[PDB]
Amino acid sequence: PRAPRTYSKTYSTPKRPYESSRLDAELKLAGEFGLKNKKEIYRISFQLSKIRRAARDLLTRDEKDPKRLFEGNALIRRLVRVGVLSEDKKKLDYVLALKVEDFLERRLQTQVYKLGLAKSVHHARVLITQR
Amino acid sequence: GISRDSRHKRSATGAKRAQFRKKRKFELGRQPANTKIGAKRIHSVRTRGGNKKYRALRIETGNFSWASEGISKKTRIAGVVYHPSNNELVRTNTLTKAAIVQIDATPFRQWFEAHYGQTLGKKSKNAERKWAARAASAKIESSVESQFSAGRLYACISSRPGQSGRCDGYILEGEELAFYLRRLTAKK
Amino acid sequence: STELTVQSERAFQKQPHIFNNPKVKTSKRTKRWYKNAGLGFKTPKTAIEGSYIDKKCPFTGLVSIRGKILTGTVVSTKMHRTIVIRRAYLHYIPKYNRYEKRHKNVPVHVSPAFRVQVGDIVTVGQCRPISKTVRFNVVKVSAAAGKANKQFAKF
Amino acid sequence: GFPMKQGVLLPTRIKLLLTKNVSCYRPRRDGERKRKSVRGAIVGPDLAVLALVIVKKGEQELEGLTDTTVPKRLGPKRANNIRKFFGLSKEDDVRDFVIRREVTKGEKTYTKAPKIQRLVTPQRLQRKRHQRALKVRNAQAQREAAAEYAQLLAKRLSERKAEKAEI
Amino acid sequence: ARGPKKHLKRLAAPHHWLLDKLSGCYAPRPSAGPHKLRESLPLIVFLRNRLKYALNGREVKAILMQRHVKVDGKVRTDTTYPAGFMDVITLDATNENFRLVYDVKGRFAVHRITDEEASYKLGKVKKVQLGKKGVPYVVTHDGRTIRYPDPNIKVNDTVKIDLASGKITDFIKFDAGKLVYVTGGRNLGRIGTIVHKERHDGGFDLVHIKDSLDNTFVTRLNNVFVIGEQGKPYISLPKGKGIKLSIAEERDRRRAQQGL
RNA sequence: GCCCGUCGCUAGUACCGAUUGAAUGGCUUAGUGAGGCCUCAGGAUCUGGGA
RNA sequence: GGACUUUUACUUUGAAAAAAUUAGAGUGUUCAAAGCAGGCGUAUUGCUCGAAUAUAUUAGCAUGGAAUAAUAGAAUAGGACG
RNA sequence: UAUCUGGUUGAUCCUGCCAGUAGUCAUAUGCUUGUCUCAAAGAUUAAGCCAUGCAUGUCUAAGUAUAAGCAAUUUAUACAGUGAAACUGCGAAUGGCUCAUUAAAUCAGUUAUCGUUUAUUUGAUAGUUCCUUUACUACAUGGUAUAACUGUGGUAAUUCUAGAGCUAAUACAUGCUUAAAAUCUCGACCCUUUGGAAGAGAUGUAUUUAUUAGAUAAAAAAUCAAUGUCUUCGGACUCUUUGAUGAUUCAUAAUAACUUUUCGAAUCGCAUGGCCUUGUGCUGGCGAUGGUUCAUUCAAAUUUCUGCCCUAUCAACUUUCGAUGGUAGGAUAGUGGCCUACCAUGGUUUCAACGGGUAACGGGGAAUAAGGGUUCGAUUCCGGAGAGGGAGCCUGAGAAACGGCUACCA
Ligand SMILES: [Mg+2]
Ligand SMILES: [Mg+2]
Ligand SMILES: [Mg+2]
Ligand SMILES: [Mg+2]
Ligand SMILES: [Mg+2]
Ligand SMILES: [Mg+2]
Ligand SMILES: [Mg+2]
Ligand SMILES: [Mg+2]
Ligand SMILES: [Mg+2]
Ligand SMILES: [Mg+2]
Ligand SMILES: [Mg+2]
Ligand SMILES: [Mg+2]
Ligand SMILES: [Mg+2]
Ligand SMILES: [Mg+2]
Ligand SMILES: [Mg+2]
Ligand SMILES: [Mg+2]
Ligand SMILES: [Mg+2]
Ligand SMILES: [Mg+2]
Ligand SMILES: [Mg+2]
Ligand SMILES: [Mg+2]
Ligand SMILES: [Mg+2]
Ligand SMILES: [Mg+2]
Ligand SMILES: [Mg+2]
Ligand SMILES: [Mg+2]
Ligand SMILES: [Mg+2]
Ligand SMILES: [Mg+2]
Ligand SMILES: [Mg+2]
Ligand SMILES: [Mg+2]
Ligand SMILES: [Mg+2]
Ligand SMILES: [Mg+2]
Ligand SMILES: [Mg+2]
Ligand SMILES: [Mg+2]
Ligand SMILES: [Mg+2]
Ligand SMILES: [Mg+2]
Ligand SMILES: [Mg+2]
Ligand SMILES: [Mg+2]
Repeated sequence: PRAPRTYSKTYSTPKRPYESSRLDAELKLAGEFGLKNKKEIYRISFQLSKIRRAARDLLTRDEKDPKRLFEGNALIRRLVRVGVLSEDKKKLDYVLALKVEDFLERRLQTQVYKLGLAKSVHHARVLITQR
Repeated sequence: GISRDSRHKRSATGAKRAQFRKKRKFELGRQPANTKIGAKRIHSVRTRGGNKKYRALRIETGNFSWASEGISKKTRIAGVVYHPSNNELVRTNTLTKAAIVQIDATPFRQWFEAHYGQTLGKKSKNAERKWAARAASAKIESSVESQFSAGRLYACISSRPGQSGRCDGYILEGEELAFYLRRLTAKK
Repeated sequence: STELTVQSERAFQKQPHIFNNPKVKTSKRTKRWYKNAGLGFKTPKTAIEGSYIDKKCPFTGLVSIRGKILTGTVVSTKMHRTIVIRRAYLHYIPKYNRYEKRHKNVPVHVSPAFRVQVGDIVTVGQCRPISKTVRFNVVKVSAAAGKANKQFAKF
Repeated sequence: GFPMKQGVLLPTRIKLLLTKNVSCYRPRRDGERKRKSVRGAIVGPDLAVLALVIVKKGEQELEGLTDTTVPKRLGPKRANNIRKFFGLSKEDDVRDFVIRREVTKGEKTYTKAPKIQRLVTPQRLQRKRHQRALKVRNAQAQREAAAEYAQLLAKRLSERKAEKAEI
Repeated sequence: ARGPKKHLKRLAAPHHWLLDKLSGCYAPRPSAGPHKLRESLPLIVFLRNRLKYALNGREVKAILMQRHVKVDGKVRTDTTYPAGFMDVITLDATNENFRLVYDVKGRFAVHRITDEEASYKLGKVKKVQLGKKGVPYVVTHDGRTIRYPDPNIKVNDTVKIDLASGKITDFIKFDAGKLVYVTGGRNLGRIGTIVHKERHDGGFDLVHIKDSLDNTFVTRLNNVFVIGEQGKPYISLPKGKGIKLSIAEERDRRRAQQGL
């Protein structure tokens, strides 16, 4: 009788299961940003996929439609916030661009590597996971 | 119990309908009072939500009014003589709404001869005054005046005895008296 | 439907509580009651002129009209004092993104204030349940007779 | 063990539907009737006991019967019932005649009398007085509120005859 | 379902209460009273969820059984008493008066009001009839029977009331151009004058509304509560005066007030 | 080269079939008909016609 | 207030509307799924932003349009206005 | 978030399916398993069966205390604290569980009650009770009969109870009361009129019946039968009052009666004050419980428009023993073939009636991501239905109730 506890899942798994290419392209990413799954890359491209979908859907309404200005502007300010989207390309046909790497680059595991503090991406992974 | 639901009972297309739910009590019916003439006997019945209907099983008086004379009296009810729903009501002298009864007259007589000072059929001061006042207003009506001779007046029960324990009516008059008289003889 | 007699029943027919004092010699015999159903519907003169009885007349009886006002086409008049209209209408199946012809018949009471024949478009009004099926009452004829008299003999 | 039930007649057992206010049955719930076995009202050899009531004494005392008396438990408590267990007139002040029952508390002999009921008192008179007074005061109230309207109405008509001679 | 329902699961609860999903499974079913179930703010909700005064529900009973809180003047104990639009909640301790009156989002706001104004309410007369002894009477949206009103007083008009005593001390008719509060629909809490009414004989009269921002909108009549003249409201309003800003207009206000 | 049918072996499915074959479920005629409710009587007892 | 109105389809806008769900704004639950919180200070007797928005169509209601597609009309004139 | 690959041939292009592939709040099972948070879970099969324990009881200053109960003290010789038992009151009709039945049924959205019932909460609401009306009615307050208890008992056995003796009320059952006034009926007398008059009865509300009023579509006149207010005695009538609705025989009120007569406080807690003619007179504070009627609020019941899966190897269906409509009635809370009586012959259907199937509760929704679709919803919210199967009923505001009863079947 208690209200429902809500949940969603947060990843999506490749259509074709043995594309040699996506595989390499995947491994390398985990290799550079110090990831452990293929899921850590699945999650992000899922994240990326819906964001684009919103974008896509917004550009179909004509310019300066309220929802477009509300939700569009919203989506951009929120992206720039965490450092994915360039200050200049800031009008959402580049939120339409936006590869996975841009998202990857902003993890506290990478930040904690990029200004030294760890030296090697994994050392960062460990220090973080170690308080 | 008796049940007034429509969920028995074929559809307009004449289809047959599954039994859906058991009988609820709020769609209940009860049995007829089938009220007769005789020394008074009424039973209350507890209806929905507190509340009472009085089921009259036996009624011998009723308060009947002579509409054109603007009065009512309480008379004995002589009997049932015509019923449009079912002849068996007449035969068994059953009182229901719309039944045609005969009553007593002699309270309506004791009023009329006292009020018009005139006597139906065939010396005070204020009275004489009052009777003189009332005239061109005393001319009764043939078919109704001719009723007092037998001492019995035709009246239509207007109440619902099995509902309220009252058996109440109105003396028959004018065009409506014609109808039922024509029936009472064109059958005799 | 009625037609004729008026006193054709076992019970004497009358309008409830519409007394006529036999003592007062009058010209109209029976005092008659009537009203207008409202909502702008004229009460036809045949209701005020007539002497028919009907306790299910919306102008001379004890019903009220409140709720759906619908119109339909008359398709049966074999019942005495009540009819059946057909209300046709189109129904939108999506998926195929078009419509199909549907209908329903609707049984409705019909005061002898109106003379209805089959084919007449009629406007009916919502009723307290009047009978087992009937929940509507004819309330204007938006028709006439469908040009029958312009179907006659020969030159 | 099954009890007799007055008036069944029969010298056998049967099973009746018993209701409230009926003998050999204590209903557990409102409007509850339980069907129960009952013994007839005619004495048979199958009886374990016979309940008996003396109505005329004989020519000798029965040991623990005639010879001994056991006192009534409770005394009168409703005002008038005290009045009539001493035959007293509405004059003799029941307050004295209410029964008194001693009882000792180790070394305290204590006393406790009923709470006499339906006794007329200063208090109940103050409440019968207030009733009547209030009925009227309201009645007066209503009238004063009534005509105070009638006016509002009358000097509206005395404005619709200043609106009809104006225009 | 054999008798009157006595419980109220959450989720089934009216949303303008702002009750939260978890932390339970039931919401305090509003008592029987002077306001419809789905348009009330039970004491338990206002004394705890709005005013943050009590923590437990248990404390709300304990706060209340001090004859502390009192609605429209009478004292009121019912934990789940149905309080509603135009009423006057009052705390003698903490010398505090409140009117119940709507937000713009659609909710009952917290609304401090003066002692002076705390002594009189407004009621939409919802019907007027003849009673026994030919005594006419009006009844108002908060279940108030008031005998002997003005003849001029007809239905949909609004009424000022002594609370302290029983009576009507002024009234306001329903005319084109009259300050109007909106109690229902997606236009609940908005306020604006009245352009005109659409008749529609036998089925929902309509009411066109124009606010002090030159925006126009309709709500079914019944949903309209007249409350004064353009300018003069016969009661103190809440901030924002029921004018409804677009999500954008608000986003810009909300982050205009941004520089600490 | 391909390939058709009868006839023969193993295994499986479904059909037909004496048994007026069998089983479960839903309605249902006719006959019998509990029990509460209503109703005509009844009067164990227990009082002022009633219970 | 009276006296009377040929029928429809379509389409626009709007009312009347349950919440959770979905889409989606706001808020850094340490992240996230979530949650509807929270955020400022004189952190010793308080200040404060919130708890949006959308979709909710078939039907019924309400309003704009009068293309497209039906319907009805005056020919034995029992036509229309006065 | 618009993708295809493998398999027929010697090779080729097709058609076309099998296979692969990915998801699933989609179940099971195998193997493996460390941390945080979150948290479904005897639906599917058998709405099969159930050992045992628990799931419904409840007291304020404020209905009832002689516990032969506890307590002492603090005025309390009627009662006074506290309080088992028990009476009384209210609740047990909510909740929770399940998805068997159910296909125009439920259910949704949308309607209707001018077609009804409604504990309670909230707001209004009651001077009328008796009697042929001076030797007079308990109202300073009228009746008993009951539990608990006491004591005698019965049965292997139960939330079994019998006989005897007590005693309470907001249980039961009775039964008084109050202003002024007007208007109606009757009318002893007197006197002739143009006619008037003491003074007598009746008039709370509710019930049942009949008769009225409840105007309004813009304005005027004569006459009959009655008969109202003021005479400058031919006459005049002059101001003359009216609620709501789209709509009514609505709200309301009036007349004549009716009733095994509805309600109109025989109740309780705190405080104790005024007021003289010192009657323990007569007054009087705060607020509880009640109480009719109306409203409101929580409801309920019926109900309008449209909308359901597969099926013609279901084409005609419906009235026996109501099928469709009319009149009357009876029954209901109330409409209504809901039932009866009389009468008629209707009602539905290829725009799919009627019948069959559903491994069918309906919705909110769920899964699958170009779109269009496809499939799923026993199951956290709403509605409905059920309590082993049927039926029947008591109590009550509300049950056709099942942790109520009665009967049959298992
Ligand atoms: Mg016929
Ligand atoms: Mg007492
Ligand atoms: Mg339930
Ligand atoms: Mg509550
Ligand atoms: Mg309406
Ligand atoms: Mg055999
Ligand atoms: Mg009978
Ligand atoms: Mg729309
Ligand atoms: Mg929302
Ligand atoms: Mg091959
Ligand atoms: Mg090959
Ligand atoms: Mg080769
Ligand atoms: Mg496959
Ligand atoms: Mg389950
Ligand atoms: Mg099961
Ligand atoms: Mg004691
Ligand atoms: Mg007795
Ligand atoms: Mg009582
Ligand atoms: Mg007139
Ligand atoms: Mg009027
Ligand atoms: Mg009436
Ligand atoms: Mg004193
Ligand atoms: Mg078949
Ligand atoms: Mg009939
Ligand atoms: Mg036939
Ligand atoms: Mg077909
Ligand atoms: Mg099923
Ligand atoms: Mg479901
Ligand atoms: Mg389905
Ligand atoms: Mg199942
Ligand atoms: Mg049930
Ligand atoms: Mg079972
Ligand atoms: Mg059976
Ligand atoms: Mg049952
Ligand atoms: Mg159980
Ligand atoms: Mg139960």
